[PDB]
Amino acid sequence: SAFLEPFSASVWVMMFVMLLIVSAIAVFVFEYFSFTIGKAIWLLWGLVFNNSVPVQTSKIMVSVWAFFAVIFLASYTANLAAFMIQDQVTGLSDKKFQRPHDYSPPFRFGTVPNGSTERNIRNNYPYMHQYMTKFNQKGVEDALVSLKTGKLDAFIYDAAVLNYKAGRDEGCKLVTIGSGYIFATTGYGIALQKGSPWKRQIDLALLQFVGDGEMEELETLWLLDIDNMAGVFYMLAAAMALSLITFIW
Amino acid sequence: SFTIGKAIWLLWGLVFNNSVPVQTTSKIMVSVWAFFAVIFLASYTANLAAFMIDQVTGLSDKKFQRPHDYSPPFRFGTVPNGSTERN
Amino acid sequence: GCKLVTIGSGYIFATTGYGIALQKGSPWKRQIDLALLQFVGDGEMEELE
Amino acid sequence: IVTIHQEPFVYVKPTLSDGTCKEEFTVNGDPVKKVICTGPNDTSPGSPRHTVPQCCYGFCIDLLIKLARTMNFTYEVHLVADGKFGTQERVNNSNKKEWNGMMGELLSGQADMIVAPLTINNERAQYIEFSKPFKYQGLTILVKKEIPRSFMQPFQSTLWLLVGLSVHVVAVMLYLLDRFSLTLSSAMWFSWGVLLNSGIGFSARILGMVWAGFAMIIVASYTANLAAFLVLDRPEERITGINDPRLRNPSDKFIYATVKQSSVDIYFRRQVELSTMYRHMEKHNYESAAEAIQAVRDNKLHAFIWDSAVLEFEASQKCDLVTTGELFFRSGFGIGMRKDSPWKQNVSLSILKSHENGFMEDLDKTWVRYQ
Amino acid sequence: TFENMAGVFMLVAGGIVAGIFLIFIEIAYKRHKDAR
Amino acid sequence: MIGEVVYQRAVMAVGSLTINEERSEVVDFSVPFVETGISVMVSRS
Ligand SMILES: *[C@@H]1O[C@H](CO)[C@@H](O[C@@H]2O[C@H](CO)[C@@H](O)[C@H](O)[C@H]2NC(C)=O)[C@H](O)[C@H]1NC(C)=O
Ligand SMILES: *[C@@H]1O[C@H](CO)[C@@H](O)[C@H](O)[C@H]1NC(C)=O
Ligand SMILES: *[C@@H]1O[C@H](CO)[C@@H](O)[C@H](O)[C@H]1NC(C)=O
Ligand SMILES: *[C@@H]1O[C@H](CO)[C@@H](O)[C@H](O)[C@H]1NC(C)=O
Repeated sequence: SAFLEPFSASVWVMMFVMLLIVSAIAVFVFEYFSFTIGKAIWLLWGLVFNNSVPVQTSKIMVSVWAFFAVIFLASYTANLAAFMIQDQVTGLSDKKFQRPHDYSPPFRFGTVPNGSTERNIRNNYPYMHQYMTKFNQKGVEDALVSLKTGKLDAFIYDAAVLNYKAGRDEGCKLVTIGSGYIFATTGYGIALQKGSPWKRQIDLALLQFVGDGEMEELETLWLLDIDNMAGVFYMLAAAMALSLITFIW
Repeated sequence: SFTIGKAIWLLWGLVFNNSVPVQTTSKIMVSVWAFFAVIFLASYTANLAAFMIDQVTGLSDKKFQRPHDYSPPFRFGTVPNGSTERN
Repeated sequence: GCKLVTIGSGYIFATTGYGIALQKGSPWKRQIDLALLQFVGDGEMEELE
Repeated sequence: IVTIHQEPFVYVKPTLSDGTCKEEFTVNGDPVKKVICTGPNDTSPGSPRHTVPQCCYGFCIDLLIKLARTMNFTYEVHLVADGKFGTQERVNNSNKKEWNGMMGELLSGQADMIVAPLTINNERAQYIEFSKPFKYQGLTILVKKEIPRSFMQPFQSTLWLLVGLSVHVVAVMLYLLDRFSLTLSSAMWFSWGVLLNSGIGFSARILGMVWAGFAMIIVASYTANLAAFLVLDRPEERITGINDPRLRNPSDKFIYATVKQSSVDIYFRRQVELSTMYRHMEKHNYESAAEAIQAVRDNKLHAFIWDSAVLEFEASQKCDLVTTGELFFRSGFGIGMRKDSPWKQNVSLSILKSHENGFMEDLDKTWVRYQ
Repeated sequence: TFENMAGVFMLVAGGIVAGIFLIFIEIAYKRHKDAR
Repeated sequence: MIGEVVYQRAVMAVGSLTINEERSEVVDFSVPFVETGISVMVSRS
């Protein structure tokens, strides 16, 4: 959104009611200590800015609220300055993969044939396999160059390889879908022979490596904002509404 | 109007927004100088915010040369039975 | 509290080294020197540092 | 004695018209000792090399004179004709490795004890017995200093049109309200006065109030954006040490290299962990450190790697280069002697005495501590 | 939105509600003294 | 440690000791591996 609650004032209720109550209190105290609406509202809305050209004992005690007004202005400025310092598919569960035809641009996915991904998608998405086979890549280089150019909307491949390519991508324009949204989380392991008298040692060696920190060590060293547009529209709408309210009298 | 009775006052009053005692056509275009004033003030404030984020480093210091001469006494202190005392 | 600070890094009065002391005329001087040079030239010294 | 031309340590400059060292005095007023050196002035191969007797002075010559006075030397200071340190290389009949440069001259008889930025290295110590280091100065990385760093709206410059339209609509609304209850430009002058404080001035009242309230919002947002732009402010970190992510992937856009087969090249060859990046510096090396730093100044080379005692001195002398990285491969200097030299113990004792006393500190103050 | 702004708002509200009450009697006393 | 090394009691001293004139005369030291020296550390706009 633009100039809405996510940008600032997420609750967007307490600040509004506070403004209303302080305006009412200021009007009431000004009336108690010339006009209920002809001067009180004018002063209340004119104290927020220093360019009060038509400004005219009672005002001395009223003016103490200008300190609160300027403190609020400074706090708002500081909050705006501080709150400007700084992946839609979210897996295959969304309708984009299930119903690619619902979107006007056709979806051109990617899977390397004769791999563990095209085999995986067969046993879970039977009809989607035919759609996947329409767009296939010779290897990973073709898929990456197509993604960079735009031939493929998305790429489906092994998580580790995609993460490595994203971490070493030129321009950082390639990224996976967050983390934890793996369609089928598995491992790599090391293949052996059935009944071979070596797995009982290989598994223990791998567990020792991952328990001694060797695995982590091996992994290391190897791999004007939009609010401005909305604010002017909002103020114009408010001004038009006020003009209509005044004219309807 | 006046050469210095109004021009100087306006020039020194436009530099701050809280100009209550501020008063045909030529002055209107000269009034845009407040834009430059506020822009310069904002730039200076931003630069200040950006930039706002012992001994003489050796044995030649006069404090080491004159420990008791200065008002604050010094104790120094070394670990005996080592090389610092010989040094 | 990180309340203790030295005088910079390059203001050492008598910049010397620790090294390892051997007996005078020991035959291990050459081997120790070569091993220390190898450690300094390789990443073992940086890892320990 | 054999020395290599390095600016912080060996100032190699031509002599006067007569052919002797020119008389110079330091800022403190003390005389500057100078020794005549007979090294070849020409550097490019193929030139008519001449062994002209230039004048050599700097940090190392003071230590050499101290050693001469403490041990009765008769030094001649014969500068190396090769003009390179040199560790290991071959040219023809590639079956054996021979030393070239100061090390080769020292090994093949000829020269003697070396007072130079020759560092302590493993293969160098295999054939040459050094002494106690007189300056450690672990080599660092030198980079070009960053040049000093939105007058209008930084982006989405439609704000001018938006505020103009707002001024026009509030002006026409004010005119209509006044008619229902001030001709051509009084309303726009009032709006400009509201935007830029100058003290120039019920439906019209509330309209003006809300317009003036919204007027300050734009300038407040502009000031907030200008203040918050301090986050990036360009000035990205150049290298920050060898063990950084950006040096793990060599790129032809960011070119850096060492000088020759010095201690830096030997260190890179020995540490075989990033050979893909280490091979990058091989193809665009420079003949000398002076040429390398001149290229860096001319923006030819983005980064340069050499001994810290040279890089920091050059950065202090010329305020356009800044070193990056704190320390790595802390290997000291040494007096490169021959294994048959009987002065090893006394040379080491003299070096230790100089370190213990203020002689080394005085030499650093008078030769490496500048503006 | 959080404790800081709510607390400062409560503090300034207490300040203004005390200030109006004190300034009323202050003005009354000033007028009485000037017009005894 | 130096006294133990000198009088045949030990043939090597891996402990952390500096290098000085008197130290280097009785026994011979190898190349240093850690840079040290005289410095001052003191406790604490
Ligand atoms: C190296 O230094 C030693 C000692 O400084 C020299 O040996 C002699 O030492 C005695 C005292 O221990 C002195 O009185 C002699 O004058 C020293 N000899 C000479 C010739 O000065 C040793 O000679 C020195 N070696 C060299 C090559 O200079
Ligand atoms: C995949 O295997 C089939 C086997 O029929 C083969 O025809 C095809 O060329 C293979 N594709 C790749 C990319 O290896
Ligand atoms: C060692 O230190 C103690 C106290 O610091 C001192 O009494 C003793 O004399 C020292 N040893 C020698 C040999 O001086
Ligand atoms: C060596 O120099 C010393 C000066 O300390 C002098 O006393 C001695 O006579 C000299 N010896 C020779 C052989 O020149």
